[PDB]
Amino acid sequence: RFLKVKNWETDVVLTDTLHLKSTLETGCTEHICMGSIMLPTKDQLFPLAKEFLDQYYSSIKRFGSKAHMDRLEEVNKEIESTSTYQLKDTELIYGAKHAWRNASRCVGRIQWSKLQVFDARDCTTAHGMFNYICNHVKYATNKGNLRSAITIFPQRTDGKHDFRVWNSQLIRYAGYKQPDGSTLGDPANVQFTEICIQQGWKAPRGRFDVLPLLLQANGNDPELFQIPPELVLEVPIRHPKFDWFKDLGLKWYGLPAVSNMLLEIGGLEFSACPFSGWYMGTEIGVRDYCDNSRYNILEEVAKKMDLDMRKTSSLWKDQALVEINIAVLYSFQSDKVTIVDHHSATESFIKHMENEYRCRGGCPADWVWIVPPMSGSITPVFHQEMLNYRLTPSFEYQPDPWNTHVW
Amino acid sequence: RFLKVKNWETDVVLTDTLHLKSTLETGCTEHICMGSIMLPVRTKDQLFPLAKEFLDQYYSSIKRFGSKAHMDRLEEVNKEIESTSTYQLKDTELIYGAKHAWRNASRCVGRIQWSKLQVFDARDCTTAHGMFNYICNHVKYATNKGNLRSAITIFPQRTDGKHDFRVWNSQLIRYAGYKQPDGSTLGDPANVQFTEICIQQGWKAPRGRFDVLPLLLQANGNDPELFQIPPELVLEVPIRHPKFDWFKDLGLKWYGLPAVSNMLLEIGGLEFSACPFSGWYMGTEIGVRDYCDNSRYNILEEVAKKMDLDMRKTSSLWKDQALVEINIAVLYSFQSDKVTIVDHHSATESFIKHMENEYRCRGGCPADWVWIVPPMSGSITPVFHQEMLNYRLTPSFEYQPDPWNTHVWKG
Ligand code: HEM
Ligand code: HEM
Ligand SMILES: Cc1ccncc1CCCNCc1ccc2ccc(N)nc2c1
Ligand SMILES: Cc1ccncc1CCCNCc1ccc2ccc(N)nc2c1
Ligand SMILES: C[C@H](O)[C@H](O)[C@H]1CNc2nc(N)[nH]c(=O)c2N1
Ligand SMILES: C[C@H](O)[C@H](O)[C@H]1CNc2nc(N)[nH]c(=O)c2N1
Ligand SMILES: OC[C@@H](O)[C@@H](O)[C@H](O)[C@H](O)CO
Ligand SMILES: OC[C@@H](O)[C@@H](O)[C@H](O)[C@H](O)CO
Ligand SMILES: [Zn+2]
Repeated sequence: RFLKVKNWETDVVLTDTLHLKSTLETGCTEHICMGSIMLPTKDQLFPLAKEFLDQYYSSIKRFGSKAHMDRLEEVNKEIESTSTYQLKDTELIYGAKHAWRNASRCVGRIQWSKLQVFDARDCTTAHGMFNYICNHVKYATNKGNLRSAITIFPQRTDGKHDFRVWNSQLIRYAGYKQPDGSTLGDPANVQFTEICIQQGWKAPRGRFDVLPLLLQANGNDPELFQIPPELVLEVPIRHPKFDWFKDLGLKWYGLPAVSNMLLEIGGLEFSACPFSGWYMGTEIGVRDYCDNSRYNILEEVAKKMDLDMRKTSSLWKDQALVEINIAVLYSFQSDKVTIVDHHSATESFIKHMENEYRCRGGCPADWVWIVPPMSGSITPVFHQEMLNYRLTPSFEYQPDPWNTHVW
Repeated sequence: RFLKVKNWETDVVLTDTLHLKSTLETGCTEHICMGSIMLPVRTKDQLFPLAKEFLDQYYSSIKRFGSKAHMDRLEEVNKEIESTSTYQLKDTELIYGAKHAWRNASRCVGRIQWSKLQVFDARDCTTAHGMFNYICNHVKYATNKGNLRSAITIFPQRTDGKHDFRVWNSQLIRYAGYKQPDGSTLGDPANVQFTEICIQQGWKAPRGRFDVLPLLLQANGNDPELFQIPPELVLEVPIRHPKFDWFKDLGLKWYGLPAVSNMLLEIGGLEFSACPFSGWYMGTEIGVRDYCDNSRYNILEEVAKKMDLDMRKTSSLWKDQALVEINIAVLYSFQSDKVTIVDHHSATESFIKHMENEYRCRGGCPADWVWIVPPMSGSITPVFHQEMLNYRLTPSFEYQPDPWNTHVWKG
């Protein structure tokens, strides 16, 4: 019931007690581990509010204070009457920061306390959401000196008045299925792109077209908006040694801004809460560029390098992979856009993990997601045992709005 | 109950029913996943259902379930258990059991080969000298002048737990490690403790960087005895690089035969505490883990210097770059010397095909993603994108405590 994690490279053992606070279910059982699976009322509400308010008030050294008891009383009174309750600004900020802190799949959590929270609960329309999102993008981008931020739209009421950003990220490239059978652009984004077109987006049918925003306010029908091109910082990708690399025509955007997750705080649900940090290089160079179902550029790069691609054992894929990732890091650095390499990031996570065990009694972490998609065991996280469990406040997945939307 | 797994690269969805036959626990609960944790005397009481479960599986597999032979065998085993408190497997049952322990090993990426396993029955062995002879024969058979053949040698099962057969080595062939007074380590740091034990037991150590350790063998619960594997039986491969001529001057080599000797084999409730087995290497085991783990030979820097990479900032990916070149060299050297080896691309590709075949023919394939995904270039191999279900089936290979921690010394 008191759990130990070992690092097999350093022999450092840490003891976890934080897991006992856990409330949500993992998907695993005593008979089966599902660690590698990607997606495993007033009565409901008050214990959740109470649980949250208790940790909030404990965080500010006022547990068992009159202010705590008063707040609990007021929220309770508000739940009985209104069926829901409104978070104080202090509580919302605490909750958002803690959702990030609790994100067991996030390697960048050493940064968790430095998050700019934009309260957009006064938003009523999709043009309003657009304005808030442009402001987030500009603030977060900061001319390449990225700053973590989240923008929080009104909370779910009855489920028929949901605010939703339909895009999976604020900035992402379109995908088009060709008659020649191939895929133009980002294969990941074909279905959403088509939905943009149905709703009226006039597509330029390129390889790197920044998608428009599809914004849904108050459970109303979603509307299209285009982000000002001047607010979308992008980076042409070149290699510090291969002069030919720029001829590949590759580029990526600076700001990773995830917009399809659900933020849960004190039982309240925020279905539209786009957030952003900065990239770890492997997200672009390994996954975006080299996944077979993404831009899948390994073959092309390999050929330009004149590698022996006859046999797997020449490790031509591995060689090309490293070079692509060198170029990504080189390009962002050269243009002064914040990025972190997988070595620095994982090294930071180990130190964060040790802080959290020391100061909080643990750190929920999903090894399958924390270990980078290249060079796993030369990063320190590979050798670090981790316990995965679900704490609240949390970021959750939610269904894509189109499957759900009553048009 | 049906469980689905999805491959996120192909959208292929598989359905698992085999997990229903799982009996043993994982370590996980509905509240916590322990998927990344490395390590999360039996009564006639518990023993007969274990034997019966196993014999039902064996007899089903030979399409003789419910036959007179099946029924008679159950009866024979029950009587043997109640009268002798244990039982003896038939040779056929032993071979089936050893093959299935491998088939069931959720951490093994090489399972496409599971049905091709040479089983050596060493249950008639009584002394450490006898174990040494059996082990030499295994090494020579398995090595096959570089054309490696998978094999397992099985020593007598546990009785009261006081007469255990044990191989004290973690692998039959492994390099010594020596802690120096200045805190540095010579040879393989992973083997320092075992090396000290051997030296204490009387081994005269050459004290080099690649000294093949002696076997330390325990028969019938007696104190272990030292033996040296004939050097002519130990196939080694000097590591060189196909493009970089300076690589040979690093002085690296490795042995051809990975032969794990510290696991426990469980079949039908019986426990085989000494069951050395061997296959062949996947390149990354040597080139990534043995060579580049900080706690092992740790050669990344020296290689990176020799390549003259920019080593002032990690963002140059100098470590990733040297890592690939080292792994190219390992594959190149083994192939050049005609010693069986498999690269991580081929191995993971084969594993996916194996897994899909197992889903169709068996209803599942327990697999530990944490261990199946190779320690370099993870997502450019197909296993990274494959959802897997981990659960425990028997027969199985299990961990057991190191014998020096439990052994009662006779003196
Ligand atoms: C500031 C620099 C940050 C870095 C370097 C970073 C790094 C990462 C990486 C590499 C992943 C894996 C993503 C993938 O493979 O698709 C991830 C996941 C995640 N991050 Fe962070 N992150 C940062 C900031 C943030 C912030 C500000 C938040 C929220 C406020 C956050 C919340 C999450 C969540 C919820 C996941 C899991 C996503 C999922 O399950 O799909 N991250 N992070
Ligand atoms: C024939 C070629 C084989 C290949 C290429 C192969 C590959 C591998 C690899 C790369 C690992 C991970 C090892 C580590 O990281 O420590 C592994 C684990 C394992 N293998 Fe295989 N293997 C082969 C044959 C066998 C055989 C013949 C057996 C048993 C009869 C076996 C049983 C196991 C077991 C039980 C594990 C888990 C070990 C542990 O948990 O420490 N393998 N295999
Ligand atoms: C879960 C799933 C299922 C199907 N397809 C794709 C996915 C991947 C989900 C994408 N998550 C991307 C993400 C989320 C948060 C991030 C935060 C910071 C950062 N640098 N990158 C992030 C990247
Ligand atoms: C259990 C543990 C804990 C910490 N460090 C190390 C370990 C032991 C990991 C050793 N696994 C070795 C192993 C086992 C079976 C194999 C079969 C084939 C093969 N090529 N290699 C294998 C390699
Ligand atoms: C099947 C497996 O769970 C899936 O491929 C996971 C593996 N680890 C990952 N890790 C990260 N960071 N991101 C991912 O999308 C994935 N995908
Ligand atoms: C902590 C973590 O479970 C540990 O480092 C594991 C990770 N995956 C592994 N995978 C393999 N094949 N071999 C290993 O030794 C390990 N070590
Ligand atoms: O084309 C639509 C997809 O990009 C979308 O469904 C995402 O994959 C989904 O939101 C998961 O991130
Ligand atoms: O020096 C002894 C080690 O080799 C030994 O303890 C192994 O790590 C152990 O047997 C697990 O393989
Ligand atoms: Zn689990």
